[PDB]
Amino acid sequence: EITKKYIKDNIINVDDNIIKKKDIFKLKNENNEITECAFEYFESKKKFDDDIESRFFIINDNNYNENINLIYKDIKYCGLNIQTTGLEVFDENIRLIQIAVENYPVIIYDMFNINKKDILDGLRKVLENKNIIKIIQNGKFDAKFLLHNNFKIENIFDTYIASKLLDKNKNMYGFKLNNIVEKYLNVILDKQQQNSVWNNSLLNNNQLFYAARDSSCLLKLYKKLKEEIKKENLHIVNDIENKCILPICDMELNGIKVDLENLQKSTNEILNELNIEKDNLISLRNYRRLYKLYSAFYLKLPLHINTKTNKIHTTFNQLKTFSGRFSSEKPNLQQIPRQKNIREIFIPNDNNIFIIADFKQIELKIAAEITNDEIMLKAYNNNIDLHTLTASIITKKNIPDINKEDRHIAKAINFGLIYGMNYVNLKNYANTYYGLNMSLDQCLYFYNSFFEHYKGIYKWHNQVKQKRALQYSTLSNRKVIFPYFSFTKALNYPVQGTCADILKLALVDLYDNLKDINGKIILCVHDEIIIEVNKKFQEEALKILVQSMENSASYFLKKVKCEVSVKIAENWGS
Ligand SMILES: [Cl-]
Ligand SMILES: [Cl-]
Ligand SMILES: [Cl-]
Ligand SMILES: [Cl-]
Ligand code: NA
Repeated sequence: EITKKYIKDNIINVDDNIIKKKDIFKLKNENNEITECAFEYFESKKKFDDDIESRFFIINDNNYNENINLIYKDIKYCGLNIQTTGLEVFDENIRLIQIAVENYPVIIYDMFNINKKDILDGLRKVLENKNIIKIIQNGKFDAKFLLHNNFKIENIFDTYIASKLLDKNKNMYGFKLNNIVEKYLNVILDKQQQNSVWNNSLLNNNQLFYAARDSSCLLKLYKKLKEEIKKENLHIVNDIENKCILPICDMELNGIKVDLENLQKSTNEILNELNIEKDNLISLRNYRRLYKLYSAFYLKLPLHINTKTNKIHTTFNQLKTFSGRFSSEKPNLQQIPRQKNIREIFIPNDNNIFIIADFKQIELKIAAEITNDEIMLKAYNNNIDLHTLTASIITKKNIPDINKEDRHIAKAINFGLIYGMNYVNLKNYANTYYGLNMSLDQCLYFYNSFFEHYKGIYKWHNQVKQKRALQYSTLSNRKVIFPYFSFTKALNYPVQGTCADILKLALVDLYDNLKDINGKIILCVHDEIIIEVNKKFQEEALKILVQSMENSASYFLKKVKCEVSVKIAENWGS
């Protein structure tokens, strides 16, 4: 009776708390004359104890009023959300699309009851329009869905990113829509409706008020978060991370293909090697090595292979690391052995080839930039290697008299001392990881000599030891707050954090430059980016990738020049 009162709009009345109203809304047609059009919208009887827009339009085949698309005129921003039937974008569907516009009830597109393309025309224009901001909670999740369903979208403000950056890695939890709204608005949403059934072709009135309020609330969060971002000078990083959403969606939708031939083959190889070692039993070495490399990889990897496409679609995390670097899970691309024997199982698609680029010594160059160390900066500008430079200082030799053994000792000194080791730790570090046999009298000479010449590094280290601060920033002003002071983590953070800024910005510029040649971004790990392109744009994509990374480094570094090592390859092991 009341339960089916609005079945023509595909709505179930679960508690008699929904009325259909019809009123005259003032609009402007493209001819700049005010067309007052009457619209049917829904509203609750029991009013909500807050100020969020809880009314909503619903769009379907039987009530579509084309004049609805006139609310989208001369708008600069709008809240955007979707409701899905599940988490996996390949196995699920978009149930709803909600667009909240300032002062108007939310426009809800009933996707399960729309079969005319002309209805979604006004929608696609808003999504594509680079001049309208779309405010989103979890933009990766929602953009990933829209992209996979042939929706184009540009210009995004993720409230999750703003909230995560404002927290400065002080918390792991508290970044769901419900928590954010309770903190910045003191409103509690009916989160119970997450577990409701979105698969049916009917929705109840409670599901639709949640869909409206969880989209309009974005309009108020944007105003508060936009402001806090500015008061914390986080606009540069927040802008880079928002633009980096689309590249990351690219990397997850594209996935990376696997060559099941060499996978099965190599699997049998390691299996037989394990059997042989078991019979002979060298013991610990070959047995533990082959056992771990077998079970912790050759057996787990097949589980993530898409059965139909032979592709792996990892999950890239944008803001879940301390430094700000990317991380991945299911699978964890940095847990794959860095060996050519194993990495050659990942191949491009048919008629395509990989282009792989890395930075040489970006971390050490960043340290020289932020410390204004003159000897290091002058040496890099003369294209003198930093390990040769340190070898020159330690041995007092001229570059023509420096042998490979000198540069090896210099590598240990540089990586050990720049990041805050003392001479006693340097000895253990050197003998352990480099195979040297230095004495404490030598390492104390290295320590005193290193900081006697690298006066920028010494001033850097000394001031950090003195202030014992808990707040640190990067060159993008990505901020973090330590629970307690740690010398080595304070030195490492600005360096590693700045790498994250440079790589992420490189993916933004790269994602734009690759449209001409329909290039695909595949993966970013450590200091390395991988793209896939058709072989005819091989030589052209090489230049784009290098130029993108170099332009990014140029954005942040003014006194030192990065160096990109690029190579075309058919497999990841090359
Ligand atoms: Cl959420
Ligand atoms: Cl600041
Ligand atoms: Cl911003
Ligand atoms: Cl570099
Ligand atoms: Na969302």
